[PDB]
Amino acid sequence: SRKESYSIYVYKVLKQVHPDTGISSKAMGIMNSFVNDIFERIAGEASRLAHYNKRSTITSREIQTAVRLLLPGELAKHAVSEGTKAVTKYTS
Amino acid sequence: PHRYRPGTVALREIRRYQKSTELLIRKLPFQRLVREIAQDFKTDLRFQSSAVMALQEACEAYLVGLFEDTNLCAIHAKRVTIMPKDIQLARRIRGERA
Amino acid sequence: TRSSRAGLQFPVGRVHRLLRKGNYSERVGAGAPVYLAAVLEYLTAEILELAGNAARDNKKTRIIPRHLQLAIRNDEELNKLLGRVTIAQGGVLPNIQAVLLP
Amino acid sequence: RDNIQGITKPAIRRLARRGGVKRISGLIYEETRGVLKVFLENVIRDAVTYTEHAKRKTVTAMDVVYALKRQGRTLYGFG
Amino acid sequence: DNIQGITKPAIRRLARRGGVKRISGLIYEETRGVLKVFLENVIRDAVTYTEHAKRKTVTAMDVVYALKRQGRTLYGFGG
Amino acid sequence: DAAPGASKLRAVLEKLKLSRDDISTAAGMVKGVVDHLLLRLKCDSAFRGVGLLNTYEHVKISAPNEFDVMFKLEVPRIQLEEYSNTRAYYFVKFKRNPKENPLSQFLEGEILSASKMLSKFRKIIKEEINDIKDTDVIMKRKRGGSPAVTLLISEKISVDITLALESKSSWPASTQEGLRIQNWLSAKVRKQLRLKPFYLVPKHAKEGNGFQEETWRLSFSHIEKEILNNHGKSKTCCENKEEKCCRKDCLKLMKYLLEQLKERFKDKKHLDKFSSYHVKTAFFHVCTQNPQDSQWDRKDLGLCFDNCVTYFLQCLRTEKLENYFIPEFNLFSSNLIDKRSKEFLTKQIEYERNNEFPVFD
Repeated sequence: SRKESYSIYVYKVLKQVHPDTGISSKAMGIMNSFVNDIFERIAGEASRLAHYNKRSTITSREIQTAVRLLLPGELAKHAVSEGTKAVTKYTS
Repeated sequence: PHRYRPGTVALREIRRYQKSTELLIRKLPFQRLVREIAQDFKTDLRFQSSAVMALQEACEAYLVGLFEDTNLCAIHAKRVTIMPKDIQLARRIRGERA
Repeated sequence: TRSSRAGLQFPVGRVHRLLRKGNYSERVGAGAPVYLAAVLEYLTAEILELAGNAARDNKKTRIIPRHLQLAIRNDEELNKLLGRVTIAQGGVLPNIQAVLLP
Repeated sequence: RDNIQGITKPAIRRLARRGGVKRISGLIYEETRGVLKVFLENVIRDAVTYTEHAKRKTVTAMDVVYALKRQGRTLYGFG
Repeated sequence: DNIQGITKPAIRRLARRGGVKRISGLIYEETRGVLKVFLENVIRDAVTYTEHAKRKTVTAMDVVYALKRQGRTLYGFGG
Repeated sequence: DAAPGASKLRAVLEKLKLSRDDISTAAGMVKGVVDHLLLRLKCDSAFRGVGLLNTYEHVKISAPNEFDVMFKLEVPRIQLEEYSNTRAYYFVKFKRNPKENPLSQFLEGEILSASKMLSKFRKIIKEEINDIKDTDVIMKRKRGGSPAVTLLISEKISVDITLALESKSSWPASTQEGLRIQNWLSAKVRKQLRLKPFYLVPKHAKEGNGFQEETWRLSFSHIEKEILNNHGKSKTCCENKEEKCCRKDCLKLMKYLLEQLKERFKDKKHLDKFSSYHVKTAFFHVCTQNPQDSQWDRKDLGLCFDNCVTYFLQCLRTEKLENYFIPEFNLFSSNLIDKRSKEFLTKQIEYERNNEFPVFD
């Protein structure tokens, strides 16, 4: 069968940040479960938020407010800035 | 007899075990305890070994956080020696005993 | 690909499939998995940045969960994010109380 | 019985030294042993519930991970 | 100001509801600080909910969801 | 052709020892001034993280009475913005910091203002060196479009203090293909020196009209000192008496020759262009060209000195001196260094080369 992991994507982000640094398989398991956890938290809070306004369509604004609610202050501000930049680059 | 003061070896053990990361509880008695309690719940449950390892990780990190809060309680009471009333206080504040 | 089209590293298509499969809502907007993959990319980048910096500080070139533990627990805002979370194979912070010292 | 006694005195002392504890009372050990037994009773109750729901006979790591997920004591590294 | 509007005997009434027999004179300023931090967090998340609804009137239910995601669940106002 | 005489080159090395015989009083004077100034930086709350990086850095070996004392400063992690594709001038942006260290409180906007840092640094120095008793330390002119902060310790001890930021982060992307000590020392030593922190010093982009720009160029002094302490392919080079090489010898020969040319032909408006850091980088590329300790032997003292002269003249004629750490950065660019200045230095080094070097006595 096949597994669904974020291992090569974590490795690509690692080569973007620390280009000649290794990472163990247990640390990759940490980061896989971490990305699944953060994806689960943000998708759940976007689902709750869209349910609060009775909207059946999760949008990027929903994800933005989910980041603002869940993630603490300055890191959330930086992350909202990065996400907004990436969405505007995707629209072009 | 080259005897240290009663705090010095404690301090080097604190430096060592905060430096270390391995499992401090011995694996097989922990496995016996887990199999005992699960046999009490549902008889003849086979275990994934990584599940036992995850249980041991959760238990050791939970007890280390509990001992940090216990040490804060004992230092808070103008003492240096922990007592089980410190543990009862910490779990009562966390909400496990109340 | 949409990851190349958004200039991102995380697979936006896989996030879109998981939003369809995970039943968070019926309809999923198009900018939502783009935004979400961006937020995941920023969080992963900052945490791996702190972990690699701690690994250089401990002169290790391979990231082990000890460095992840130290990186998360040394950032107070990430500690505020992940205070409940246990990292396996992590240890704790080097933290000696000032009443213990001579 | 007595497998709970397998949690030794110097193991609790090693956990205390990792916890930064200088001195340890003699009654700390049975208290810690009971608290760990209670914590394990909770987690293994949840894990047996997940396993019996899965119609399986083998407890797996993911069941323990979801047990700790609903505990709030979230663990990574096993999914 | 309004942090002084949190008065000394109101904190003393809250402590007497909590059951405190004796209160130091420095408790009050620290209680003002803790109360200010807690309201900064709760009003931060509630105003975030309010900005999401494209509204300028903070409802009760937004405060309920903010307190819910902090883990301090309040019943009886909406949800 | 003929190599310069190894007895003559060892006589120049003996003259260099005679040049560096005057350490023991100037080191005490600069240690006293550094001690008092470091024990008055600790009075300031806004600079409680400053420090002395431990590299006594004789950049000027022909006259060891002038010092260039570098100070370190432990900074948070920094997002770097390259300026104008110059490949060496970067902007310092503190990426994210929750602790709110006071350097960020001093900063303007998002780019750390180098002019503001050097201004208040000069302000604190001028203010605190007055307080020094029985050691006449005065504020010398800050002119010349350089780090400056010239301090004279009471008799020709010109100390040019330059505080340097030290980021312990990962190396920037333009520093990737550099550090070519793989076939010279090892790839493992390369990777272990890659694990060491990098440094930040200011210079505004001096390209014609650029004035007081907030750019930041990378320093590499500590790695160069550490490879001067370990320079042989064999790890016991200049340590046991079978592997006496000429790397340190010929490097001091080249740097002394360049600084004697810059001292003699010091007429104004031409000197600012050249430094012995250029000669040291060209010497590291000679070490890339000559990797073996057999190709740096004592009988090859004149041959390796000749190879260093010819490769530095290659870098002067072909106008290409890549940094040993950044392959995409020529230090011999046509705007930092004038073309008549390149012709003049090429002419003087060829002049001294083709007449058996009469400067050596």
